[PDB]
Amino acid sequence: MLTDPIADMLTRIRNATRVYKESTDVPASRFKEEILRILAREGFIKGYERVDVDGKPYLRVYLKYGPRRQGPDPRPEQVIHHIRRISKPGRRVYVGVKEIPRVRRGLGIAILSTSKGVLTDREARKLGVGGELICEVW
Amino acid sequence: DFEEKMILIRRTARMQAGGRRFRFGALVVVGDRQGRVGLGFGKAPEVPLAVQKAGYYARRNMVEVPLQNGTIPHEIEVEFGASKIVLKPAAPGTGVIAGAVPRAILELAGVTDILTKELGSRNPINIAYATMEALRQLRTKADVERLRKG
Amino acid sequence: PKKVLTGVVVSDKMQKTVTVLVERQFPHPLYGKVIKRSKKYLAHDPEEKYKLGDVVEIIESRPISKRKRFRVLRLVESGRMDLVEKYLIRRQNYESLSK
Amino acid sequence: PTINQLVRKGREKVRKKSKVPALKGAPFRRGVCTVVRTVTPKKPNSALRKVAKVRLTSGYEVTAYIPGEGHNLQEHSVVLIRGGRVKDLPGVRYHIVRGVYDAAGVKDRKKSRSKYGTKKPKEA
Amino acid sequence: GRYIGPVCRLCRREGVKLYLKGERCYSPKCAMERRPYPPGQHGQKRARRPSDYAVRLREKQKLRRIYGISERQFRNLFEEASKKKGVTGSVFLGLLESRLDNVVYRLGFAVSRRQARQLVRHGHITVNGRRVDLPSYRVRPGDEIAVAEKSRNLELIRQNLEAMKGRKVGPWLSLDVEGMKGKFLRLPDREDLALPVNEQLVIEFYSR
RNA sequence: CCGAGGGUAGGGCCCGUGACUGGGGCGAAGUCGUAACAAGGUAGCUGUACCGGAAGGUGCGGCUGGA
RNA sequence: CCUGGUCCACCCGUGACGCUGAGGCGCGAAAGCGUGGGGAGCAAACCGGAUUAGAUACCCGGGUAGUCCACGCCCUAAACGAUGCGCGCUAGGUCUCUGGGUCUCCUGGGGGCCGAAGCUAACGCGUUAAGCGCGCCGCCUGGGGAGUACGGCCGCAAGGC
RNA sequence: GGAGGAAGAAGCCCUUCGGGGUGUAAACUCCUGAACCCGGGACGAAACCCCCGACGAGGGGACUGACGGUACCGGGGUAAUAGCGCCGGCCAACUCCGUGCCAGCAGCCGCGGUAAUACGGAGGGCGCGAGCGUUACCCGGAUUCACUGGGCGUAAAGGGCGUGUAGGCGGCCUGGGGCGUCCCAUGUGAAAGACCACGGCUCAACCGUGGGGGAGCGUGGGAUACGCUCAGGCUAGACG
RNA sequence: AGCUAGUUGGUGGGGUAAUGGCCCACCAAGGCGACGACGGGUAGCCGGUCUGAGAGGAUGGCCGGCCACAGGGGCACUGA
Ligand SMILES: [Mg+2]
Ligand SMILES: [Mg+2]
Ligand SMILES: [Mg+2]
Ligand SMILES: [Mg+2]
Ligand SMILES: [Mg+2]
Ligand SMILES: [Mg+2]
Ligand SMILES: [Mg+2]
Ligand SMILES: [Mg+2]
Ligand SMILES: [Mg+2]
Ligand SMILES: [Mg+2]
Ligand SMILES: [Mg+2]
Ligand SMILES: [Mg+2]
Ligand SMILES: [Mg+2]
Ligand SMILES: [Mg+2]
Ligand SMILES: [Mg+2]
Ligand SMILES: [Mg+2]
Ligand SMILES: [Mg+2]
Ligand SMILES: [Mg+2]
Ligand SMILES: [Mg+2]
Ligand SMILES: [Mg+2]
Ligand SMILES: [Mg+2]
Ligand SMILES: [Mg+2]
Ligand SMILES: [Mg+2]
Ligand SMILES: [Mg+2]
Ligand SMILES: [Mg+2]
Ligand SMILES: [Mg+2]
Ligand SMILES: [Mg+2]
Ligand SMILES: [Mg+2]
Ligand SMILES: [Mg+2]
Ligand SMILES: [Mg+2]
Ligand SMILES: [Mg+2]
Ligand SMILES: [Mg+2]
Ligand SMILES: [Mg+2]
Ligand SMILES: [Mg+2]
Ligand SMILES: [Mg+2]
Ligand SMILES: [Mg+2]
Ligand SMILES: [Mg+2]
Ligand SMILES: [Mg+2]
Ligand SMILES: [Mg+2]
Ligand SMILES: [Mg+2]
Ligand SMILES: [Mg+2]
Ligand SMILES: [Zn+2]
Repeated sequence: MLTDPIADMLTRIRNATRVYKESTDVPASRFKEEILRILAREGFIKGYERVDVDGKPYLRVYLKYGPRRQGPDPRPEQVIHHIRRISKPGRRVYVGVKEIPRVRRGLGIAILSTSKGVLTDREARKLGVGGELICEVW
Repeated sequence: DFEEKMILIRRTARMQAGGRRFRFGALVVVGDRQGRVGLGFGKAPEVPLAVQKAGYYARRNMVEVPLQNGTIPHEIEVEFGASKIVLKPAAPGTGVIAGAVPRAILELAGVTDILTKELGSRNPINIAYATMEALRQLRTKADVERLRKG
Repeated sequence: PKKVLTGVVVSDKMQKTVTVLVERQFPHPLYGKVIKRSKKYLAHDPEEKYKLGDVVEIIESRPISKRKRFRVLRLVESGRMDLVEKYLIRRQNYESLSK
Repeated sequence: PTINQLVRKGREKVRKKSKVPALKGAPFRRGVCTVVRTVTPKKPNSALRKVAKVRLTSGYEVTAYIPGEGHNLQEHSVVLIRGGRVKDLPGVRYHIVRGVYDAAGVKDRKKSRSKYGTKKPKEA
Repeated sequence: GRYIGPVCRLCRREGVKLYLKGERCYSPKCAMERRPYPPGQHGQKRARRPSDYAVRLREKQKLRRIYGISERQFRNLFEEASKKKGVTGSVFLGLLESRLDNVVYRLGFAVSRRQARQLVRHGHITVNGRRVDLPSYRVRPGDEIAVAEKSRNLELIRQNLEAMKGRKVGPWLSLDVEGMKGKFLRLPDREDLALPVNEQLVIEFYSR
């Protein structure tokens, strides 16, 4: 019955990439989209589009991996190395603007809901706000 | 030719009717000090020989440590089986704080300012192995957004 | 500011007085997660106007009797016995905790 | 344990046992010798260790170790007690401080003497 | 404090040489020039490869032993820097150098450091007017470290001020050799200092 | 009137101690057997029951961590 | 005869009515206990016969509770997958049980074996996860002392928690 | 105490009887003068009080020091206390002799049974210094109570199995509230300590001045993504 | 692991600088507890202090703020 759909989505992705799949349809949702948007607007994906599997609306989300490789295990590197939910359904995590994390020393991002749209670390810190830390991606 | 410092050497042994035969082990690091290092493990019927083989594989397998100010790009954690290692970058003028294993490996790799913590299994061997894969997985703002092209 | 609180009347069996059950929330000092916790306040009701099951606002009033330092401010919503049912059950479950 | 579980049960603080009830969190304790005997080592050792049961001030009583070589401790000798065990004589868990009360220092000893309470001798 | 006893003996041990002596350590007889081996019955023996500790220690020890300072103060000083902002490497020395008994060595006024001290101590030295006898006294930027009027007339301040005439001196100092009185221009920069010691290692020995 | 406490009486908890008694821990090289580890020389372990100087045995069902 | 769960098909009805679950309650192998039946075979105990240094055993001939039924207790276990339950996601190969279809094929539930990726200290796991995640419950914190002691609750007891 | 001082005294310790070591250390030589001797000697003390003005605003005058003849300044001036810990490994420092599971060491692993760097003395060495060691206790290392930051197939660890009470957790969209949550302003958060700068005592310790911060909590305003709550709709969970 | 008789509330009084079951009469039968009541153990509390990368853990001596006490215990008097 999916306790937390978001943490699901993230995992849907996390599992996809692990074997380098084209796209993956996580059931649709305005908030998921909002999140997804920032994966594309920030470039962890080609992007996403609305779809349907019998009146039932998922989201086609096209991954994005690195260049093939020399040596053994020629499998490419990944754009999304590590994605994991922060605030959880059983331990909501909130932060003032000063507390906001600095993911992977500037190299990564920390998506996070707020009273004025789903920002990110830089995005909120600059916008001058805080809110529910949603997850960390890099 | 690079630096080549010797981490640890041990005498192991096996059994056989009459007594116990032997063997020695050599875990060795290597690095000019420009961002290049290689770990190599060498087993052989004698101390010196083993230490030799050390450097040989050492040079064989080496890695591009993307320095910066003499420290490191980002903070990372890696588990190698039961042994886990934390590498966190420090400001110029701090020191290379670590155990003999991770420090040795870290010196010849260049670094001068790095914070390190040795969690999990502290098996010398395995810590080494761990330290490498850490570096191996180091990124710079460059090769970062180099993957977020499109 | 004379503190105020909002809670249900969970007992109306006193002369001119009601037990108002009152809930509050907060983040846990080390394990984060918001946690629920409540108290009970004994509330002056000089017109016995307030009946059982009513959600109400209370206010930090002058000491009326021992154990009794709050007056019933004003009604918030009549008919809410569903919350009362939660109280009374929690209480009834106690019988099954002794020897 | 789920977060919730910690909000309920919560983690339990360790707390350790005082390896030495020398009493009121005391540096040392004074006492008198009830017995002065000579016990024998454990697992793979062998010898005759000089030990004394002491009647402490705290109505107590414990077997204590006598450091060094030779001594002067009899059935009524006073003494001060230090407290470290002896991985060898099950029983003894305190040491006698040499050079206080009826406890002579170590005779003719010249090396480390803080331990063993011998005065610094003149060279002449 | 300040050790006191056999010195061309750590001049030994440390390997690297030092001039806790001044003149004679220039002789072809520093005992160092003669016995390039550390003291004691052994010295001349197949020396075992030091432990990573052994190194870090020896280094710091070496350095410490140079300014002939107490492990306490050396430590207090180390921390003094550690606390202060910036690269502790340099700063530990910046203050190591501000010591009046060191400034009155480097500013030539004396031959050995262990003589400079005794000088400052006996008050023979001075500062911006008022005399001083505080070896530890940390010299800041812009300070007149003269000699004492009573002390200009000393054979030894003389023979020390002797060869000093014209002899070039630190790029963070100055020496009006005529009027026997130098100034402290600034806080050194790593390079300005030349000493046989990897500052890092010390930093590391106090992170043990 | 209440009231420090004192007295009488009966309960509750905790500490110390007690002929004697139960097992338990440790102790370089004691007496008795051989139970287990190799098919351990009757596969082992197991809950329960009964029995025996002791390990243990046997019954009943069970597990393979046995064949 | 009475009755539980469960799978499939049709997309019909309700409209989130869900997941979990401290305590509570119910069930819970064998042995064991109570009252009353029953009793062929088997068989703790027990008796012999052998073996043996001895043989309170193994093997042999006997043999009583018990093993069976009714009602009531007892509540343990290598109560084992030594793997809590629910949901989503992450290659397939093979044979097997049982449903449904314009049935050399396809799909749904279930029981197995080899195995991607991944996990793993290793052995091994692997869409029946020990992978990747979320929820909620239970549990561990060096060995022996000891599942002992005390207290408590339960039980006829044995004993259990 | 500082500078010089042997291819390097004697004594003592090793020794492959050539030698090696303490060691520039000592002696010795000059210069410096802790101490002590003589002199001079405070800040801390300007008010209360008096005169004029008005007993006021303002002006002037005078008394008072426990420490104390102490600090501090000047002159003379003697080479003038060193001790403790360790040197098997962690962990730095090694050789002789004595000893012989004895005497003893001991935080752990362990050492001692006739050639002991592990006991005991010695020589030497490492370490610190008016201290060095020891015992006791607190935190650390211990990521070994694990929020940060751990685990349960066999290492300790899944409840013998269900049912379900409280509780924890909650699918898709729309709207209202704005409780959590987020931002701004304001009050508060004493001083001392702490941290950053600057000066006072010859430095420092101490000590003065200034600045900058502090979660929390009260108050006023604002935001509405996620959580909550009320209201409306849906069918992918669940039920029939 | 259950607690409670001034116990919870009420009316009227007494009392105080003033609220109040603080106290006294009469009335009703309530009040509290697994969010841990009651009971036992231990402890003065804080600004701070020690330690720690930090989150924490330990701690409350000197100094400052508050409380408590003055051989053990009770009492009231004078009085802002
Ligand atoms: Mg692991
Ligand atoms: Mg022995
Ligand atoms: Mg009485
Ligand atoms: Mg057997
Ligand atoms: Mg056997
Ligand atoms: Mg057998
Ligand atoms: Mg049996
Ligand atoms: Mg039998
Ligand atoms: Mg409908
Ligand atoms: Mg259930
Ligand atoms: Mg049963
Ligand atoms: Mg049965
Ligand atoms: Mg029966
Ligand atoms: Mg038979
Ligand atoms: Mg028969
Ligand atoms: Mg089974
Ligand atoms: Mg369960
Ligand atoms: Mg199947
Ligand atoms: Mg398989
Ligand atoms: Mg499959
Ligand atoms: Mg124990
Ligand atoms: Mg047990
Ligand atoms: Mg039992
Ligand atoms: Mg009992
Ligand atoms: Mg060593
Ligand atoms: Mg000793
Ligand atoms: Mg010795
Ligand atoms: Mg450490
Ligand atoms: Mg901790
Ligand atoms: Mg955790
Ligand atoms: Mg663990
Ligand atoms: Mg186990
Ligand atoms: Mg199970
Ligand atoms: Mg179990
Ligand atoms: Mg529920
Ligand atoms: Mg709000
Ligand atoms: Mg303050
Ligand atoms: Mg009362
Ligand atoms: Mg007390
Ligand atoms: Mg820590
Ligand atoms: Mg009194
Ligand atoms: Zn020299």
